[PDB]
Amino acid sequence: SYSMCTGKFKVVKEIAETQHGTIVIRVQYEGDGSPCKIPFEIMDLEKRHVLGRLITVNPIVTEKDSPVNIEAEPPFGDSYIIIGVEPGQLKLNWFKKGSS
Amino acid sequence: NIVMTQSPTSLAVSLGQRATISCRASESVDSFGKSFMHFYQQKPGQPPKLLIHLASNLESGVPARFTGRGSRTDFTLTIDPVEADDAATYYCQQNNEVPFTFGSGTKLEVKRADAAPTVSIFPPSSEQLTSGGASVVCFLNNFYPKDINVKWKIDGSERQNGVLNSWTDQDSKDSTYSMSSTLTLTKDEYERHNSYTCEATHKTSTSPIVKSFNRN
Amino acid sequence: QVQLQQSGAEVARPGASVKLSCKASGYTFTSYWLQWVKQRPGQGLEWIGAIWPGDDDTRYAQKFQGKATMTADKSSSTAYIQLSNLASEDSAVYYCARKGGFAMDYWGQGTSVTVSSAKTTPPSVYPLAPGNSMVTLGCLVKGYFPEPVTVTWNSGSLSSGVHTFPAVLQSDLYTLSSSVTVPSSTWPSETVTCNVAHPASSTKVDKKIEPRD
Ligand SMILES: [Cl-]
Repeated sequence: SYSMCTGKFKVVKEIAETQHGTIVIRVQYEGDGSPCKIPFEIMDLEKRHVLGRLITVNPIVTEKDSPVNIEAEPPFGDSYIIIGVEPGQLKLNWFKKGSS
Repeated sequence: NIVMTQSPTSLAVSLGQRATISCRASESVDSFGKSFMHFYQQKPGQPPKLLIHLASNLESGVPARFTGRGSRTDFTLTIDPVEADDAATYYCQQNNEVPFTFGSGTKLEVKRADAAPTVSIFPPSSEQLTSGGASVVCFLNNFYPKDINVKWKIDGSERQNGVLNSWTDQDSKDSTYSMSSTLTLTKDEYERHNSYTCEATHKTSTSPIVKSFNRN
Repeated sequence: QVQLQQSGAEVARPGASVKLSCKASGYTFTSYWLQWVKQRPGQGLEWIGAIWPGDDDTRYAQKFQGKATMTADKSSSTAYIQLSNLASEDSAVYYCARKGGFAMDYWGQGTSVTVSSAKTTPPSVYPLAPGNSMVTLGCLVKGYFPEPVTVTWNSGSLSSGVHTFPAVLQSDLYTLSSSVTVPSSTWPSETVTCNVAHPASSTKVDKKIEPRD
């Protein structure tokens, strides 16, 4: 029943595609109020619609200076992988090949 | 950029009543299942003070009389019951995206009982006169509402030029306003006239409050 | 114990630069964004940007990019803002604030910037003595630059019934007045003195209010 992290995140492992077409990322929390839920969302390029899905069940910051693994199923094509609140918010580009 | 539109620009609310102010975002300020908008209170001469974060979460230590509501684009701040120390300007802010933007602000006026000004007139001091200056000062203190007109008379003739006015902010304890009106003249013009009058016309009376002195 | 102490009011010539400071204490300076907010006189709030002192990351509002430069020093727990090629639109109060959580929870007291080619000048302080039950007295603080002045009565012993009016600006000079109300039984048996300070000209004037007669 944790609230969202208010601080910032650093990319420790850049987006990599798995053999299942999913993506994995590792981010490390900078700030306080942890344990806290990592704010995570996938959007279209216009930042108007939330897309895809988190595979990681409730990603929580549980350690000081240690990365947290996040796995997600992005939509096909271009999307933004958005992590953390503003002004530190990470905005990562991703392209998933194929169609449904 | 997101535009935060505050409504109304100003409002007067009676002591103990309920005050509701509105803030509309030009686009959704929601992310991660939450509303990235916050409410602040700014009292004269002070920095803004955070009241509510994420549209509805009351800051620690702030009275439960303040309530935030809303999601996406439509938000409100409620003050219930209104107290004297609530005399302030209220701002909404979004931080869902960069640049972070503020609403134009809503000034809250505390509506107390009408009170006539206590009027006091003061001749130029000897100190000022010896340096060729002549400022005639008039205080119009602790009145309600703020709307007042001051009229200066020199030997019964109205004088509009050389008058500077200054109003205090609404008092945080008694909810009144005070005002100073200064008529600056040359030592020469001051010395060639005798009767100096400060006339206040306030809602409290159809008869003006007239204070005066004779230079002699 | 969270505190943000800002530097004093400043005057700067048009086209010059200023560097303002914001000293933080009472929290881990490197664990929160330190943000800057501008307020023009009688106007609203505008977000300039934020700095993360832990790695010197910055986020600016585009309109301040060529104008403002944010820096931070880990060692002294101090954030700075440099304002360049100063114009009249830059005259404002500049606040620093900590983004403790979802929003700005702790704020500095603000630093006033006056963009002007006007010269520092001390005020003249004039007593305002009447020309029943309660008497109103006052002080006229005329012709000073820049703001502010501090006005007290009997070294702060008379605080109730005091009205210190916002200064009025005319011909590059500020003029202000202050009134005090006391019982008629107390004046002139008990002395009434206004204490006027103008820090920019290192002026401290004590003005005793004497009955005219
Ligand atoms: Cl913020």
